Amino acid sequence: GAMGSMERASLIQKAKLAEQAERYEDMAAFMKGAVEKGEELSCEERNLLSVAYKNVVGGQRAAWRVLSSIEQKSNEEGSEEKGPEVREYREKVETELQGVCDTVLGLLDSHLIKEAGDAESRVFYLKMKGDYYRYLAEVATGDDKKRIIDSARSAYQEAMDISKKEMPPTNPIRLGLALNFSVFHYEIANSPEEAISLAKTTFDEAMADLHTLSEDSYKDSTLIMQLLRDNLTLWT
Amino acid sequence: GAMGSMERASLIQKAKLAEQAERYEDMAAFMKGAVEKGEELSCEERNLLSVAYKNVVGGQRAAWRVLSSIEQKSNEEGSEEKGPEVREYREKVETELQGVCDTVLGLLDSHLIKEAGDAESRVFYLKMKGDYYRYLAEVATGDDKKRIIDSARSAYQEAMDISKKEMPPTNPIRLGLALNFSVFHYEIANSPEEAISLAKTTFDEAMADLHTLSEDSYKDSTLIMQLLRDNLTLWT
Amino acid sequence: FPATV
Amino acid sequence: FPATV
Ligand SMILES: N=C(N)c1cc(-c2cccc(NC(=O)C3(Oc4ccccc4)CCCCC3)c2)cs1
Ligand SMILES: N=C(N)c1cc(-c2cccc(NC(=O)C3(Oc4ccccc4)CCCCC3)c2)cs1
Repeated sequence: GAMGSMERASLIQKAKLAEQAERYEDMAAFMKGAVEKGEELSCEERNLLSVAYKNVVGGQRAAWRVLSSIEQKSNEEGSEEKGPEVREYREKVETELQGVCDTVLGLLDSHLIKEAGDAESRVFYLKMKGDYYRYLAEVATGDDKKRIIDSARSAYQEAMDISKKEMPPTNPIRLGLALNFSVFHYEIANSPEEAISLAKTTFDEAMADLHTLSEDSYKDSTLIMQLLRDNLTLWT
Repeated sequence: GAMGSMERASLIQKAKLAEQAERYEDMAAFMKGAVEKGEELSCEERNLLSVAYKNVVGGQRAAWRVLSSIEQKSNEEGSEEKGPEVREYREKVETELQGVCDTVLGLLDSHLIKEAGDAESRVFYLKMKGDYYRYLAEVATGDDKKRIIDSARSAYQEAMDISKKEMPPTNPIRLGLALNFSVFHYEIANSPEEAISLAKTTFDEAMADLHTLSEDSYKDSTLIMQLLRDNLTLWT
Repeated sequence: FPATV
Repeated sequence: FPATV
């Protein structure tokens, strides 16, 4: 690791600077370096890690979708043969995306999840594990696709079980986990009814717990509740 | 060059795909590979090259400005010492920016400019040479800053001389060259009066030649004329 | 595409 | 910042 000689605190400081500069690849590299120092991550640090890689992989996913769409059109009846280039370049972006996902999954497995004992850390990391297997599933087409899907499902399910036992229904990590697991059901697992049920139950149970919250906590929880509602509106 | 084994036509095809996917680093790498095949570039190919590196360096410049601003605040009276990290990371981004500029300038020097005989190619490349020395000037602070500025000035001036002899005043390359040389005067050379004079004369001479143009040529020329006017409004 | 966070 | 193209 090229960050091995940099202080942990300096890596975290530079991750925050990279964020302000919208340099998310740098941000991710700094936070990978910080994780590899071997200490547990604080709440702020976990979110720096997640923001960085979410932005990096999000851009890869958007590019992959553009190229996949072009590739699918090149294969319709009537298209002129353009050669191997569209497939090659889609494969290039795909392989880079898989590499980023494997990197994040590797950090979670060595050794963030096994040292995470508090609900807020363990659920956070298991959600990430589900998310990055979900991104692998989005591009998967081979002998391993079912197993990738089941790896996402299993991580999301463990996170869900912990979150229902240990966090209130308005907890933003619990809400975001449910939002994403619901999308997993709809888009990956071919289970739209499960997706809709999960989003609705999550929304309704959160609604009933809003009365316990401060104004600032209310703002955070209702933001994600609105995303649940947005998806329900898309799907119904 | 890692693109040495890829066909020229495939590199150009993939540059266009990268553009559609907003993958401008890839686009620039593909077009560098195409230039290094040694053949002259067509009009479309020149613009693919320019779009790619403009987007890459534009993002670097935006990040550099964010970090420079943070660095300057850290050095005001009253600031708490944050350590070397802001300077280090600004330097990191700066060095990467300089590297990209040096790469583009190297392509122009080996051997795009020397083989460019037509006005539309030679002016295009000399404008690029001025632009990338201008970006180097934006971050320059040492013994070489005056020489970097003069290198930008000299490239812009040769481009201007050719464009006035060989292109009509509405030619979009001529207009864009004048726009950028005017910004060079205002922002780099501490010559706001020269910047304003150049923008106004360019605008007025273009206005008087619009009557010769087709509807599509009119749209292109008036777009850049509006940028000249925008700058004049900013500066007066 | 649907919303995720 | 001013416009360039
Ligand atoms: N970027 C940065 N420098 C920083 C971000 C934070 C920070 C601190 C607490 C919670 C959060 N965020 C969350 O716990 C989640 O995101 C939310 C999104 C909307 C509302 C509430 C939370 C919950 C859902 C999954 C993704 C994380 C971040 C500190 S510093
Ligand atoms: N991106 C792409 N796949 C492609 C871009 C092109 C293409 C073809 C002709 C002219 C241009 N552009 C220009 O000559 C300039 O830009 C213009 C900007 C506004 C109006 C007119 C021109 C003139 C000013 C300096 C920068 C180049 C591009 C083909 S393909």
